[PDB]
Amino acid sequence: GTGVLTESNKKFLPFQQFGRDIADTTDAVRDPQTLEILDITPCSFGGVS
Amino acid sequence: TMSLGAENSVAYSNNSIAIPTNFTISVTTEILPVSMTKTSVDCTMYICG
Ligand SMILES: *[C@@H]1O[C@H](CO)[C@@H](O)[C@H](O)[C@H]1NC(C)=O
Ligand SMILES: *[C@@H]1O[C@H](CO)[C@@H](O)[C@H](O)[C@H]1NC(C)=O
Repeated sequence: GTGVLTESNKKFLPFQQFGRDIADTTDAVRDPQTLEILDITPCSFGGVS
Repeated sequence: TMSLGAENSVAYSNNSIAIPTNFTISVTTEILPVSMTKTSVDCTMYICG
């Protein structure tokens, strides 16, 4: 993927590796080396007017 | 089978009138939609990510 990775207050169960939004979008992950939960946010985008 | 309302024979005759001797002030609420949420999609980013 591509995005901004940040420390998070999500509480994954021990077997869970990814987190998903209401509409199937991945919005968190577990780092497989040191088992922190990272919130994924899109890199900033918008129209130019 | 649904009922359309209570039946009512109006007390008509060629020389009878009904006249109201009192009134009520009624306050009624009408709700109307006026706008949607304004949306735009970067469709290179929707289609191709
Ligand atoms: C991976 O190695 C690091 C080395 O610092 C260690 O801290 C961590 O506990 C290890 N994680 C797993 C899942 O083995
Ligand atoms: C008209 O209605 C009010 C209540 O809405 C009542 O107090 C009053 O006595 C009535 N007047 C007559 C003439 O019936």
